[PDB]
Amino acid sequence: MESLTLQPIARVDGTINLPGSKSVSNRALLLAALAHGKTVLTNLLDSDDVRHMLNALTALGVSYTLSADRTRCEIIGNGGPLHAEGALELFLGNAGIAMRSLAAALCLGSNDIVLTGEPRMKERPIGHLVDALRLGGAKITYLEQENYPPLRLQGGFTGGNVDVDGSVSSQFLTALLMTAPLAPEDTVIRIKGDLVSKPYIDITLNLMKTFGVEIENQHYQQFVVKGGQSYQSPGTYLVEGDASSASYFLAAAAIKGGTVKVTGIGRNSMQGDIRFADVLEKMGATICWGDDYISCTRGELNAIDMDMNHIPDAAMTIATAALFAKGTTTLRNIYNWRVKETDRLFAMATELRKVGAEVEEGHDYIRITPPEKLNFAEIATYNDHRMAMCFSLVALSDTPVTILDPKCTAKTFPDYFEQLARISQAA
Ligand SMILES: O=C(O)C1=C[C@@H](OP(=O)(O)O)[C@@H](O)[C@H](O)C1
Ligand SMILES: O=C(O)CNCP(=O)(O)O
Repeated sequence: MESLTLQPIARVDGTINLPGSKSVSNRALLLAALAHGKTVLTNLLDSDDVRHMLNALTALGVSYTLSADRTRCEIIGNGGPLHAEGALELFLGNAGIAMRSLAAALCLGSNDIVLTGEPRMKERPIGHLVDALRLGGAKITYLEQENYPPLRLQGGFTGGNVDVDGSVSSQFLTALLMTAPLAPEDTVIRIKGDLVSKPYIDITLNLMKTFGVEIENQHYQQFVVKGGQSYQSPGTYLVEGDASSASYFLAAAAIKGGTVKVTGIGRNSMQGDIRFADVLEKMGATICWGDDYISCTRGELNAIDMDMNHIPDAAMTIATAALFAKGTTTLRNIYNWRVKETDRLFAMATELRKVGAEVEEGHDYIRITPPEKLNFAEIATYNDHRMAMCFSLVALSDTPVTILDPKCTAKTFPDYFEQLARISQAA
């Protein structure tokens, strides 16, 4: 199969203008599609996950145009819930936010639509969301394994009292929050217990407000939504740079800088992953905050032991950065790594051991003890963009590393390797 071999990188230094945020991009596209008016999105991400959402919108009859580099999109709002019949199949690759958000949104009114995706997507849980949508009146059928896509949506979500489990994915709540305002009746969403990946809920509420809708958040335990609302185009909207994609570059500087500045995100960003910079600071790196940039300058790198539930994606970057840190690093409260693009706890532990680390794969945590020196390995990437990007950091040592299926980074960052190369210096 395909592979890419990265030669040792002596130093990293420079500036990266970040690709658009995948999380903001897919929420903005869906809200723009449901809204009244024309929305112009700029700095939109061009990647597999966004392409599947754009394809779904096209299939649902939404009109839009894209610039040559696919980062500017003019969307003609539908002025209300999207609709299609005939069990129209929407293929969503392995795009979780698209699958979860559309599963809820397409429950508005009547419809007959099937959502499916790649084999791994049929193994990613969605039962907590289906349970919630059904309490609200939706008719949903599992076409294969119970609690997983593919789903056949036949509409009927009207609102009411809806409980939702937030212990496995915040995306279920996010999906409900964006959908509920357009339901005819008022909705009270009650979180059953724990809520993971909480910062993503703030991204959702931020986007909803931009598109003209606010709800009552009662300490993230219950959300009160007024039905019969409408989303409104915000005119021109600037998609923030992706803070998760930025992690690789900031970590690279913490390990082998130099100073690396990423632009497109700053101290005012709505993304929880900018908090990744805080972790690098705690490990010993120096961080600079700007209005439209965050930079990291090499200092030292010490092992840390922390709960990473607030930055599950960027946390993977700390797992490979740990190979360069003094001491044993422990990342805790990250059980849902197991239900994402791949089981990330198993995958990360397996590949880290290949370059020499001693690793304890905990049920919901990972403990990493770096080797005195890294060795060469051919890294398996599990159709997971982040395994490829995280392990690219192994090359910031004296050993090269071979990354299998490097194009898997296209899920959220097609140009990843060229960008890492841009800040890679020989001197
Ligand atoms: O809402 C979002 O944009 C996302 C929420 C997270 O998922 P979980 O809530 O399942 O942790 C994250 O891992 C994913 O990449 C994007
Ligand atoms: O981007 C990541 O690291 C994980 N994504 C999970 P999603 O497919 O967006 O639900």
